[PDB]
Amino acid sequence: ITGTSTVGVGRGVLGDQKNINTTYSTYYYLQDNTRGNGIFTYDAKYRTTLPGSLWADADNQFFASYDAPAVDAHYYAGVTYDYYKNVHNRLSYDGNNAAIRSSVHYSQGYNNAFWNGSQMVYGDGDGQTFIPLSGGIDVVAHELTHAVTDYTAGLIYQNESGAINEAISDIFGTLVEFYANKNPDWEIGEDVYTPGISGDSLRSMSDPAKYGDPDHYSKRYTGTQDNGGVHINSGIINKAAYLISQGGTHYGVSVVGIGRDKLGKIFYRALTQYLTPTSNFSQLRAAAVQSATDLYGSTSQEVASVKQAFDAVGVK
Ligand SMILES: CC(C)[C@H](Cc1cn(Cc2ccc(C(=O)O)cc2)nn1)C(=O)N[C@@H](CCCCN)C(=O)O
Ligand SMILES: [Ca+2]
Ligand SMILES: [Ca+2]
Ligand SMILES: [Ca+2]
Ligand SMILES: [Ca+2]
Ligand SMILES: [Zn+2]
Repeated sequence: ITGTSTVGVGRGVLGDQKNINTTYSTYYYLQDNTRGNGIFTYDAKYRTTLPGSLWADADNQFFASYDAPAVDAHYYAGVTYDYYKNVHNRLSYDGNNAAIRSSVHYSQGYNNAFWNGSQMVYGDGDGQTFIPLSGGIDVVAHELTHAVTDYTAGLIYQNESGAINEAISDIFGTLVEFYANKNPDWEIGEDVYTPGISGDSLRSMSDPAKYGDPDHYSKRYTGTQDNGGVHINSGIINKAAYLISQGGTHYGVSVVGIGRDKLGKIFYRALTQYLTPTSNFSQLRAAAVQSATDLYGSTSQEVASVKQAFDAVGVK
């Protein structure tokens, strides 16, 4: 909508207060004009038609409980925008400042979130399994990273390329969480999963096995569920990425960690310059090696740590 840029205030899902960029034109809309061609958050109103109505509020204060998922969806899209711009020099998900749109209050008691090819969608959770999923910055960045991948490598959402697609989203979801630096970890979705159970999550990058995900190529799922297990076999890549950053010994294979930022530079480059829609695991290894090479030199620790990590998860 056409109107004047302003700043609203409200509370997110976890009860935290934050300012949000809005647009005024009779009502205050969740439209952020300070980032690229804009960040727009919508109300799906418990239904599934998308995107719904551009979020509208009479007084620019968003402290209702109904407001919280939109507050966080909107704010964390902005944070994720900032990560990609400041850290990888990338403008929005298409690299050309595409408008970022999100809808919240999708369906009823919907325990999930997703990128539908054109926008982010967030359920409110059933309240026991999940709380509104936009309360999770790793979730928000996971979903926007799916748009990044779709505009770059275009990894097909099936089998090994689909597992890579997933890992990429968990990896930058996590790097963005660290970036915001609020209770960061290598777990996914912990902030909005099972409010009544502390310490769990949907997936663990540091120890995928925690939730039954493989942490080695010899443990890969080869059935047809989950698109050929894209959320399952992603643990093999998540584990490699964790090792590259943090280091460790895994099934007897030692990795020297090079830290999060270099992990991020290497995988961003692999994603945007080498990976293709049908890249498999072994191809990912060669892309990451070439990326590390480009960035740090063939003889680097960096290159050597990337090899160690993939050796440790059995990917040659
Ligand atoms: C953290 C978050 C990003 C997420 C987690 C997620 C949510 N669900 C549903 C779900 C529902 C109930 C339980 C339970 O323990 O009772 C667990 C999981 N399964 N996985 C997830 O990974 N969602 C998918 C959804 C889009 C997938 C496209 N097919 C994705 O973004 O890849
Ligand atoms: Ca209000
Ligand atoms: Ca966290
Ligand atoms: Ca996390
Ligand atoms: Ca929990
Ligand atoms: Zn995903």
